[PDB]
Amino acid sequence: KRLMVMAGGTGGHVFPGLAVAHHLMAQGWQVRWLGTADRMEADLVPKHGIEIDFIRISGLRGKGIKALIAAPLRIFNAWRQARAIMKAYKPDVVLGMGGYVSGPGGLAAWSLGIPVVLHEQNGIAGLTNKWLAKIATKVMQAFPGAFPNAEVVGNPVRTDVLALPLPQQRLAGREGPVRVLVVGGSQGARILNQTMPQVAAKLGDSVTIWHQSGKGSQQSVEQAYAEAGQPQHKVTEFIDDMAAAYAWADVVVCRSGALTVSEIAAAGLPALFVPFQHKDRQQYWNALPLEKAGAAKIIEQPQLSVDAVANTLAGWSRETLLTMAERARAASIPDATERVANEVSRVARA
Amino acid sequence: KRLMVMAGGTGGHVFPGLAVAHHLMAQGWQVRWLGTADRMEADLVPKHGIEIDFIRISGLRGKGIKALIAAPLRIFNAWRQARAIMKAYKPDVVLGMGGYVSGPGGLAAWSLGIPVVLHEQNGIAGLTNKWLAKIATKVMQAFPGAFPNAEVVGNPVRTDVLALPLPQQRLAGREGPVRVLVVGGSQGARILNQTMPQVAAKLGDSVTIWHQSGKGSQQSVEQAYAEAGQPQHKVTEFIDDMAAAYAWADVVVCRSGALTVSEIAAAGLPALFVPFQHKDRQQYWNALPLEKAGAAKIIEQPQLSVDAVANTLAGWSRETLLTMAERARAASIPDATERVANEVSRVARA
Ligand SMILES: CC(=O)N[C@H]1[C@@H](OP(=O)(O)OP(=O)(O)OC[C@H]2O[C@@H](n3ccc(=O)[nH]c3=O)[C@H](O)[C@@H]2O)O[C@H](CO)[C@@H](O)[C@@H]1O
Ligand SMILES: CC(=O)N[C@H]1[C@@H](OP(=O)(O)OP(=O)(O)OC[C@H]2O[C@@H](n3ccc(=O)[nH]c3=O)[C@H](O)[C@@H]2O)O[C@H](CO)[C@@H](O)[C@@H]1O
Repeated sequence: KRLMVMAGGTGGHVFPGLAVAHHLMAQGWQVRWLGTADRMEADLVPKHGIEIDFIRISGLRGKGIKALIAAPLRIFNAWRQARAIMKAYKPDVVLGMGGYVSGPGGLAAWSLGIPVVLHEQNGIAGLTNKWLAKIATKVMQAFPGAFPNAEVVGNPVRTDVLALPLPQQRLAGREGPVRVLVVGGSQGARILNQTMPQVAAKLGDSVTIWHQSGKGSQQSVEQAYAEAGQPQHKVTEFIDDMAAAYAWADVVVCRSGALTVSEIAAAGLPALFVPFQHKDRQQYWNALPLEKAGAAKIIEQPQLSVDAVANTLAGWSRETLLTMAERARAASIPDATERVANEVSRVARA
Repeated sequence: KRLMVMAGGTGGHVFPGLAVAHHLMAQGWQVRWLGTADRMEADLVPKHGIEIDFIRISGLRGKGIKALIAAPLRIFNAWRQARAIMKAYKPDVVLGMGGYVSGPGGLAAWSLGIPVVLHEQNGIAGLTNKWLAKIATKVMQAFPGAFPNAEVVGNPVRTDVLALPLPQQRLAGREGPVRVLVVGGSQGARILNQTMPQVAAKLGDSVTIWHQSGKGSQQSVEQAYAEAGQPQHKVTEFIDDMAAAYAWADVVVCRSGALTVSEIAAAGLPALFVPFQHKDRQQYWNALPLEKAGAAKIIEQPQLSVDAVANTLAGWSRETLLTMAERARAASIPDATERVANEVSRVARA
């Protein structure tokens, strides 16, 4: 049994993919990757012991479907190239995780009669996934609403976060300033870098903060905190030991990218989500479940202010937090990785 | 508003299409037809006062499923024209009846985001419809079992048959010899042309027969009736007024072609179905619904014998016959043309 994972461009699509792959390789599967050379998967996949065939999707990047409907020809090359790869690798099934490289590969798998399985990581169906679903054999999504009748299996979660102790054990008799973790996605978010320091001035000693500013802002965010009179807080450009940071925290203030959301849930951590501002409210839809489950609270730009932030924090006792942490863990889907690996296997057995 | 109807070259595909097209044109809709120039529709549709655009689908007819998986480019030009024409006409929705053309035009309408509506005439789907049914917005079938669970709508039935009185009105009160109508599709069936004469020799004066022999076999069958010593029976090559014959019959012995079945059901007639012997067993499936309701009885060629027919006929009393007629009608879908037309309209509005 052979499999070809189709994902690239961002870690949002690549990491959940590598996770499902390694999982099936341990089951004896032969996995091969379909990506693009000028992008992230080019260097990452190899370091995972998975071969990767490349194709070029030049004038295919940033296409709004009306551009594809308007001009099909553009996808014809990649389609051709993909059919070639699968002509040679004879995959039993293909797994699309989203991203531009997923369009050609999906169409190709489908034209050859090879079953195509799809995983959507966000609350709002992305680029190719929206139109690629049409020719899919099975669709799965992380949270509800991306697609009408699609199974909710959640996002595969990084191992180090899955090994975190449950809330109870973690918050067992904790005392002192609420440990506040601030995270702005892998890049960092200006909004948090400029808001949290002022929130520190208002809460003062009621909290101890660990602030992740993103590359090139550590010095900036640090100085802001000092000028607010709270020099003791810790600022980091990028936290490598994300899991330990999660385990240390009482609560988290952060953007709501899909994986971060899933991780917080699996980690059982109270959250105050500050969704990225966009007409699609993707980030907003990624956090809804944890909120609707009563484990967090969302604040879009409309209601985002220094006070609303400090206000929301001052009201969560360690009692509430402990309650929110369990609601988060209960609302999580830790075994997402196998849930997808199994559906793929399931379709494999025609 | 504007609709593109796609029907191959064959009565089963065009007549149902024509019916629906006429129904919509009477409701304002503008209709365009897509077919071939070397097939039946390249003469009939124009006569029904409808515009028809042709497309070369030569290197497409004959080749099967795996034949297309191997040579995807074969349907390229067809798609070229199919799509091209739909840009110059701009359909709001397309209806595929089943013919070859059905494919190219469907792929085109699909690649243009134009909704696709499909209708299957037989209990078992043809080539094009089988696959074309994956990129369809709505799927309909005359009989159950041609597709997973498409909405059963039946087949459009010729007006002159619909205009018939109900079974009760014309069957109760009849006395004397049972009227047997022997029909063998629009071409006549050799097997019935040989069996019936013997059946008559065995049934004698208990029945009066009207036998439709198909073109070029009138004298042959007549002579055969002469042998049995039953010269009185009527033998016709092709009954022009099928309605009068149906209304006359007390029972029918015939083939199970899709349209003929819908006619028998709407007319409310008891039947002895002798499916066209074939590997796909298409005609067998077309007849099953009537048997399941006990409105008819089936006998495939393999089990077909002079005596099975005679005994079967001998066992049907004048009273039970009127019950079968009642359930035949009760199991018919008189308003197919309207259901399909409505679905087409329903979809179009979006
Ligand atoms: C452009 C934008 O608005 N953001 C998008 C971006 O989020 P973004 O990529 O910025 O955040 P994601 O959820 O994607 O990824 C975060 C990942 O980085 C890790 N991490 C983060 C910070 C840190 O200091 N250390 C660390 O290890 C987290 O554990 C997690 O694994 O991609 C997501 C899809 O995946 C989308 O849902 C977001 O909408
Ligand atoms: C050419 C050929 O070999 N088969 C054709 C034949 O199959 P076939 O004969 O099997 O078609 P069907 O049984 O589905 O339809 C029969 C139709 O012919 C009418 N009828 C039949 C006998 C008669 O004497 N008078 C009469 O008017 C019936 O009322 C009915 O409307 O018709 C189909 C529908 O047109 C075509 O798709 C097929 O290509």
